[PDB]
Amino acid sequence: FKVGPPFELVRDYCPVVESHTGRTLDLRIIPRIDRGFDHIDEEWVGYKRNYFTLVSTFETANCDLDTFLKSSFDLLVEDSSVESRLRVQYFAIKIKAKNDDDDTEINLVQHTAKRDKGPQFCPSVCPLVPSPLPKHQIIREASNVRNITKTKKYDSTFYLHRNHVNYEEYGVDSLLFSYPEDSIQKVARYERVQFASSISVKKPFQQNKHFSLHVILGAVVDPDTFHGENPGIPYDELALKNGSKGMFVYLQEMKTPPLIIRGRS
Repeated sequence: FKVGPPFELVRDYCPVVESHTGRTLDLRIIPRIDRGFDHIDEEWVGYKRNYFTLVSTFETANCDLDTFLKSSFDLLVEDSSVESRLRVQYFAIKIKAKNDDDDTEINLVQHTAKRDKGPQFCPSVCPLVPSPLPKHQIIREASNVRNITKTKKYDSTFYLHRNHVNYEEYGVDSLLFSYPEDSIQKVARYERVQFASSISVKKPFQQNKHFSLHVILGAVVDPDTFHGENPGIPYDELALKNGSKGMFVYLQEMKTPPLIIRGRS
């Protein structure tokens, strides 16, 4: 959006249809970097100690939340005129940073709030239900105030409480039940993020290199629900609720233009 670098589609990995009907579910990642990068002299510039904020949601233009939660979805995988269907357990977002020049990925590390004691931690894959991306100033409020997204005014904006949904209207095969927890986020929020240079390399490292932030929308599928372990599509491992090996299969991916980290040495 106006704020932060723009995002472009990298690739759509595979269709996702509603199970009962076979109809295509429209998917669109809605990302925005609300702090950390701005343009100066034709360049998107960030700085070492100015940790950035990246947020994202995803939307289903052709399906409301209610319906979305009551339906079932499969990934359409095709290999040699042979189409298979993998059942979706839930949807989630993952972020990654890359060396825009040589595909090599660079680590992303988050820092806990200033007043909040706590060591740095790795960004998480975030289970999400369809939602519009709140505007910059709302995201800002969230980032600067503890538990504000949990107040009555913002709760419905940032969460879907499964334990508050009227079950009886849902089928036993509804997507809502296959999600990891009752508290499901509507917005994937990664605040106070920094690019972490490899510990194998010395300083400086980020200087003069172009980086790119990637936002990945995926569907976690259970290898036990199909024959074999190969979905036939790019994916990352992700333990399921019962610690069973699950599979974050890629659906859509987006990235920012080249990003530069500036400072002094």
